Amino acid sequence: ISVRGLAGVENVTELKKNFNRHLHFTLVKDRNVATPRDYYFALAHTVRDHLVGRWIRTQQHYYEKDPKRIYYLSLEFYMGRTLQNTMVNLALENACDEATYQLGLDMEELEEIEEDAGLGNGGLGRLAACFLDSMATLGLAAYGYGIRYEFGIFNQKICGGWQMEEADDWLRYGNPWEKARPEFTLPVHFYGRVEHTSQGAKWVDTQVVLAMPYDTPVPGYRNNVVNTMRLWSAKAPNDFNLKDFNVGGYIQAVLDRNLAENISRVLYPNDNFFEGKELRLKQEYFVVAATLQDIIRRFKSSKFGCRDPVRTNFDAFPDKVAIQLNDTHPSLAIPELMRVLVDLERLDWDKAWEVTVKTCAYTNHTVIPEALERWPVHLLETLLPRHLQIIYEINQRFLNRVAAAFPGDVDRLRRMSLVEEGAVKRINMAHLCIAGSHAVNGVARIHSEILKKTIFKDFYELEPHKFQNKTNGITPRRWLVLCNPGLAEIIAERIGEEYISDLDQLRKLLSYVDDEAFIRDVAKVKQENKLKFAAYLEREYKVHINPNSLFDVQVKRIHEYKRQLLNCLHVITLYNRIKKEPNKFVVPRTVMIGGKAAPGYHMAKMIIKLITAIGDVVNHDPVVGDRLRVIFLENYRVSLAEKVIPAADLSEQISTAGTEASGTGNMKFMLNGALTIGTMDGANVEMAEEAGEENFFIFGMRVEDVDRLDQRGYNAQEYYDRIPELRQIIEQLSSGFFSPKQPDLFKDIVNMLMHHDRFKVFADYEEYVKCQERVSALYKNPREWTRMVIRNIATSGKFSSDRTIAQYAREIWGVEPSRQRLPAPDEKIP
Amino acid sequence: ISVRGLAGVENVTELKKNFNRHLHFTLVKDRNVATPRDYYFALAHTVRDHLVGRWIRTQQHYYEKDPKRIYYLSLEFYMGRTLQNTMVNLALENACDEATYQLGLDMEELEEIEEDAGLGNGGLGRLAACFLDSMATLGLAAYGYGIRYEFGIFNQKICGGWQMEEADDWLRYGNPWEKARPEFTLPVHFYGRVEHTSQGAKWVDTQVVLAMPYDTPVPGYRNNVVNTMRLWSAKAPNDFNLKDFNVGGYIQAVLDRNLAENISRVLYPNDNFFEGKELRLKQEYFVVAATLQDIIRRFKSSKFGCRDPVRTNFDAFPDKVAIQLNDTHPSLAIPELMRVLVDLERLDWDKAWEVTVKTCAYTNHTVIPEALERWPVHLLETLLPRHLQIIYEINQRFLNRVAAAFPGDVDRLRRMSLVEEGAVKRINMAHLCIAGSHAVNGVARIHSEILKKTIFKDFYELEPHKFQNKTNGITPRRWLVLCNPGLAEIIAERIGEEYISDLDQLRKLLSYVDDEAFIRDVAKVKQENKLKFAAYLEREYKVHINPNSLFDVQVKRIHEYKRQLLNCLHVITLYNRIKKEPNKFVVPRTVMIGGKAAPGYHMAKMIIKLITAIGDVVNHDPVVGDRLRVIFLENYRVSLAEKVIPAADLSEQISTAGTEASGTGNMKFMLNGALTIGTMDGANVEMAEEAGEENFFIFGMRVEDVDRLDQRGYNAQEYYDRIPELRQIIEQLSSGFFSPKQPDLFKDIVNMLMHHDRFKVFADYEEYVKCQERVSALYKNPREWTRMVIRNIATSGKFSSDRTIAQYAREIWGVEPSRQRLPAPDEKIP
Ligand SMILES: O=C1NC(=S)N[C@@]12O[C@H](CO)[C@@H](O)[C@H](O)[C@H]2O
Ligand SMILES: O=C1NC(=S)N[C@@]12O[C@H](CO)[C@@H](O)[C@H](O)[C@H]2O
Ligand SMILES: *Cc1c(COP(=O)(O)O)cnc(C)c1O
Ligand SMILES: *Cc1c(COP(=O)(O)O)cnc(C)c1O
Repeated sequence: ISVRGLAGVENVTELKKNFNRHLHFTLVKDRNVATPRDYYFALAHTVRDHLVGRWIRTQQHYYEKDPKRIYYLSLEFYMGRTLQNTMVNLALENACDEATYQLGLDMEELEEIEEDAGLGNGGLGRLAACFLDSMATLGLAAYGYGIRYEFGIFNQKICGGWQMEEADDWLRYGNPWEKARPEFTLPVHFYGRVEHTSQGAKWVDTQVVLAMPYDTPVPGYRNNVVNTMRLWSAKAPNDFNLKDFNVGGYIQAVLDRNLAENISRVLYPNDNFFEGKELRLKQEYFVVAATLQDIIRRFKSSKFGCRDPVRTNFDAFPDKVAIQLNDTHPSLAIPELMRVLVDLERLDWDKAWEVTVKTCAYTNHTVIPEALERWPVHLLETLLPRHLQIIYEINQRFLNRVAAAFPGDVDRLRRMSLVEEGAVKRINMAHLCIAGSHAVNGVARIHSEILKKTIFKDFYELEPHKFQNKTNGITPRRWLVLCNPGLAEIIAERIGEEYISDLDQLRKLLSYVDDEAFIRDVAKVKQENKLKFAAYLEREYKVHINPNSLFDVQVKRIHEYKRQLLNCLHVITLYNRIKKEPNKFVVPRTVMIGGKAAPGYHMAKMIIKLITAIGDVVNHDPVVGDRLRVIFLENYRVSLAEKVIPAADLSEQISTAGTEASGTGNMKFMLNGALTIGTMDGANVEMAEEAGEENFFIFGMRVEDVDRLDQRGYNAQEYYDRIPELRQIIEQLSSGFFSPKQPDLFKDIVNMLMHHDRFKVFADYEEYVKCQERVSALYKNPREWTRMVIRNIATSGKFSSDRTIAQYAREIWGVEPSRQRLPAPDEKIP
Repeated sequence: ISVRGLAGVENVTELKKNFNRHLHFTLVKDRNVATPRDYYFALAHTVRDHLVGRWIRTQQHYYEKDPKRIYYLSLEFYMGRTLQNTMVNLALENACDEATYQLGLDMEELEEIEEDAGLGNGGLGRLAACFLDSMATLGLAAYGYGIRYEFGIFNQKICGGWQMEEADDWLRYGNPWEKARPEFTLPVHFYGRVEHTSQGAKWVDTQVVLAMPYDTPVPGYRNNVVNTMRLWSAKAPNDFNLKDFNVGGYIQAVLDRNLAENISRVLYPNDNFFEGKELRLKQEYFVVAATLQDIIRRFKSSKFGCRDPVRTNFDAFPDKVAIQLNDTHPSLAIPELMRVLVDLERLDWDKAWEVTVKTCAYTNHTVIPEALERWPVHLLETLLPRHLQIIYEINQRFLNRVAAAFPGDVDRLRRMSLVEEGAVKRINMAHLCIAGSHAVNGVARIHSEILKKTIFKDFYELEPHKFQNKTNGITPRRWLVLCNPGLAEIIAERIGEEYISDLDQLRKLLSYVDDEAFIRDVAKVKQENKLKFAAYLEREYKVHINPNSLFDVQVKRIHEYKRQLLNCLHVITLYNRIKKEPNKFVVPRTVMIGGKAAPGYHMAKMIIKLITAIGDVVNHDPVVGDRLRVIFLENYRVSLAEKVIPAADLSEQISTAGTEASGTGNMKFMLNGALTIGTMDGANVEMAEEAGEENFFIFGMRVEDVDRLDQRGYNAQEYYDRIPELRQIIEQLSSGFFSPKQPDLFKDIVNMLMHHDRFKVFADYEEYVKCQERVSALYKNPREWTRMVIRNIATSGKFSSDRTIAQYAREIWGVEPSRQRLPAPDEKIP
């Protein structure tokens, strides 16, 4: 059937009875009233059973051996569905397929019932998810720590061409994967005030919110390692949230508990954008405060909570603990670690600071200013008074270091300060992270260089040793084997299966680049993938597409910097050229654009409307026929990504040079047989460098060009004046060609494009359509297109998150990855 | 070990492995980190397993045979713990005891970990719970329908002698007994307006709240019948509760979902008191609206949703459905049934009315005016506009009936109206229930007569056939076998086990009233019970009591009508007599008073403080010694009741004649070997009539006396003037004898007692202490005390809820109870 494992005789039988056990005893249903949803659950529980044994021994294992622990703190974990991934990592896929088949059910139909765990916004959240999979696969004692939002990223609905947001109640039917651990609930404090008494400061009169943990298993790939992802949920204490007496109402006091519990209610739907709301800051401290107590408790046990030097010496803390900050969201971990160490454990400042810097490491994910976290001082002052005091003290000592290093450089002092003066004082969380971490890294080579050369230049000059790079990656398990079994199979037929956990081995595919059979196969799976997607489209969304055309897709969050608008200009151009010469042949294309716009992002929502507006005209023009279709992919998410990416021919990574930190969707397309048209931005540079620029469709300005243009001054009118095709498009938008009933509907887009385009869309227009012509030319030559595809796939190995993780482990955490199978799952009950 | 069933070889082995299965796979724990709470859960899941098989076949059974269904609607179900009760009804108690013993665990210690399901206030809620147990034991196709509050009756804490309330988060660690059924979610409407168009009225522009059901199994006693209790939970829709667009905030819209979900958040803690809050009315309509759609859906299937006459003829509705209204809380079921039948199904009014009256039956639980539900018209008008219109129409036609029957009687017309004029117009829900039900019943003989003679006199004259009586009862399973196995054993040694489901057989115990062995045994178990309770007291609450003294206990909600104050007067009297003649012998007593006060009930909270105030003085007076102890039993609830009742010697049922509808605690004490000192009120009359007045300690005014006194006019001063002992007590309270630091602390109590005592405490004082002297005299004669006890126990059979239910079944619902074992639980998987 494929190498989804063995369909053993004993195990298919065992699976079936356990499926029936759960359908009866767990779901309390009988075959005569069971619905597909019940069947999905019976299966999920049956599969979950297989990893609890391993989960228990893995955790027990870490307790006995006591290795250095890695704590990955993030406010986002974009997991997606977990049934198939678990089967894949446990080699249960074929057995389960066989078993459900014999039970007369279609496993694929049941897999579609699982809701996505959309606890993330996009790239930052999905990276964390890929990282977790890689850390388990590499046998690291790693824990993912975050917030269990009851409402994840909103479900997107397109009404009248407009995006409609609706709550993502992913827990509505329950989550069979998580395990509530009420017994490990911890208290978190807010507000209060600081008392300075005799031997130390005291954080007093605080409001308490409880943090209840929920653990989700994270299985490594076929190594019997099952790590843990711990998500915190907010709960109101039953005392003060009722006991602070003297009138108000008993009923009201109980109803008001949903005020402390609102902290973990919903994920902020912002991508690459900072919103300074109090609820956000509470979420940030909540995850940090709870996570740190858990980390220290585990440390106090270790082998110190037995003997060792005997005396809670936190000198060994950094030798046993490593905490990675996924962006600045969990940045309060630095002043919170100091608070505990200094205020509670009573360590002297300097010893505490040495420990803190040695265990903390910070990763930066963006350079756009509006994405930078700068919290107003009055907020921190009210919500976290002691922390503000600690931050000021950290700043005081840091600036003293600067002054000593750069005597007289008074401007450098204000530039490097963690405290920004002006309208309202703010705290620059990024500066905080750099100061309190022993390592700072970018997520792609060019992005990391940009941090050193621009944004954190002064910091780099002070401590050059801190700055590093760790190019992002993606897990080959979910992003190949899971979503593209057909491609994984033909690759395995030639080079084996060892590449799933050693992607570098894909290079061996280079020697089949002239193989006639392979070329035919690679081309066949892509065709099968496009037919399946073309079907799914009419199935769930309804209104036909042509599977023979070129599948041109750009899927990612909607942003001005991602330039979906530039893609739009090209689409309208294609349309205008066809209308000019109807009977001329052009390569048919189906351009698919999908992505969510943050609810408050007006321009991004305007762009979604433009896209659907273009589709309304283009898709109903009889002269165009099936040569050009414009489709907006609704509710783009992880599960949807697993469907489109394997079916794409052309991957659009067209951000303005210097704005996309790395990108990861680009890597997903490369591994799945799509060719890339893009700018020299983020990881695109390393991808073209790995495949060879001849096998990549690069165009537009490089970072240097963008700067040259900024010195000069960007004037969009120039481009409008010298390019008739561009002018024609702008006048079409301006006059209502795409919005008849509302002729001025797109005035904001045109106005912006002509007067305030921060991402110089027009500057890359000419080179973009010229480059698009080259891809069309190559598509007309199936054999050569596929051969270039093989060059990309065979050369994507470097982009596996196993490589990224191995580098974090060795260069930042100080731990050695291992591909050693943990001693089977075998029963055991001590 | 006792007759808690057989400890079979095969089953103890089977139990142990399943216990281990759950500890591992369900709790994901290993013996080395499992805590007593984990063990309790492993056991609960193992026990729960045994009844899912029976649950499925019982429900399937009702589907095939299609009998008339009984729907018990109540806003309260006071269930308590469910582990032991389930073991008892499944004959699993000894096997489980043995198995956990071999696993090295103490089953009793684990049972204490289970949280009480306190979804009720007291008697009304516990009756529903007893009823459910009896309906299953009698093989009736009955369903309990209510609300799944996430916070039940508050946990009571005594601080400085004052009651402190704290949220009852009973779901904090999860509920292993319930089964969420998200697939059966239903929509409920609120607000909106009424449109009158061509062919009928339309309820329009309503706000929708979803009702999600949770099913809890209700096992019958050893008959393999497992009925269902369906509790509704409020959920916000994900559309409009986000989709009603045009600014407000996406985050805020999501956070505001906890506004529609607040409907099922907390139980109103009022006992015998009406609070007209909008949240309460929403709860009432919520349970009714959801329950009715479920009932009709089930009906539409039956054997009509196949063939029969073919044409949804609701003429057979009352032949297949019976809905019992537990008080007026679910009274909107009447106008809601009409709404659906008339507005949706399009039945003519009269056919709809005939159907409604024939399926609805109403039970009244109180006669005090402040407990009567009278909803302001402006509330119904805003929240349920169509229902108000239906109520007015029902009223119009009803009053026409009255006028025709009593021509010219204009005052009778306004007295009987469902609409009360005055300050604000209100709707008298009780009048509504009587008009739309084919049966109205009281809960004890005297209470039922009072309804006919007083409160509903006019209604009784109009339709005498509607009024009936159904004296309350208690389940012998939980209230004997479960809480008092020792007594159940010795009874079974002589007369067998058939009495557990046929309590009348207890009469056979009369012939052992002179048996020397039995007298010694009955006295021995009571002594063992008192020693266990005396221990529990120091264990969990700490500060010693004497197990040789007479256990004088009054446990029930705190109310002026229950007269805990009268009990207090007696206690202070005993104390004053001892201080007068220290060296005189008196029978030692431990008087225990426990009960919760509604949070807003100031006087009731003042009484709790008085009780603890008396204990402060009495318990620390060296002259008193161990002859008198005053103890306030904290957080009185079902699980606590199961501990005190079996250990009591004297049961206090001293309400003012005519105020306690029935009472059920009185019945619990009688069955467990306590003697009763009380008034001729509620079921006390039938109890003394069953045991013989010679074996009962009756005192005080009868109903007639109370009325005579009211004609005359009640003047407390008279009693104060003629009784020195009473005067002395009042002057002790007034002067601060019981409240040194705050001498005027009890001015409200004294003021009330002297000028506004609605329950004439002083009028029964003399006869009360005189009667108390008689019980003390009899206690001095162990042999005769125990013989009188045997007379009570042997004669309590009539008070089993199996008797009550059998009467409701035959005289109201029209169904025949059956003690036929359902065809085993045996596997089966069709
Ligand atoms: O997706 C992202 N959202 C933010 S904010 N930063 C992001 O992080 C990802 C993971 O490092 C990068 O791949 C994206 O380029 C970057 O925009
Ligand atoms: O306990 C009760 N609370 C209210 S209100 N009415 C009650 O109902 C019980 C069940 O019928 C009766 O036993 C009580 O006498 C009555 O007060
Ligand atoms: C991989 C992924 C992303 C990141 O895509 P980019 O193109 O780097 O912005 C966002 N959303 C989902 C659903 C993804 O799978
Ligand atoms: C039986 C019971 C009641 C009712 O007691 P009465 O004395 O009739 O008021 C109230 N609360 C609990 C906990 C009960 O078990």
